[PDB]
Amino acid sequence: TIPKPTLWAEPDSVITQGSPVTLSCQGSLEAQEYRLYREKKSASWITRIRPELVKNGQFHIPSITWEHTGRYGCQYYSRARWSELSDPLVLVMTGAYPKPTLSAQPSPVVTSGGRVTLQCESQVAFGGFILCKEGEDEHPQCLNSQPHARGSSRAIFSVGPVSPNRRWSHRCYGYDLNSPYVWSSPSDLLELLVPG
Ligand SMILES: [Cl-]
Ligand SMILES: [Cl-]
Repeated sequence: TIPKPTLWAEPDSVITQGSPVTLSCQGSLEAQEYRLYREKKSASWITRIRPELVKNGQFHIPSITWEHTGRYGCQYYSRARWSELSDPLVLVMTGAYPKPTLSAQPSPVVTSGGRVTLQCESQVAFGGFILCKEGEDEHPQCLNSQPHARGSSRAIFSVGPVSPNRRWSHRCYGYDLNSPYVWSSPSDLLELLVPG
């Protein structure tokens, strides 16, 4: 009967090991109190974040560690009841593993409208890879490789129709299936360019 709050992370929900992040819950203007939770990996109960650590629905993490990663949700209290939990915020830590290599075939320079193959490679196998694109006009879109039986050290993605106007800068990350919110250092940025 009371609208569920939202939950966000500042500056981002993808944060390098040791760096700070703040999670913010915001409910109705008449919220009297907030609670924050994180979902347990392989336990049916969830973790209450200690109330001494949530001030005005804010939970500040001075240096993120692997133990902070996972799904968070929050509620607030108003009109004698607690709200349902927010939509989950997934907090991710990067930099736990050496970065993979990212390359384009046939070329990082691609005619407008053409498609291209990107390859993410690693010296040691990962459970899976993700290829993320960020541009001036859109949110991060990550393609996911299909996880394989005993992990893999190479993944192949197809990207584009590339267009001139957009910016097509990609990075790729490796992760292990049993802790999927702990990622490698990102690969070097690979920018696809269109001659025109
Ligand atoms: Cl850590
Ligand atoms: Cl693949």
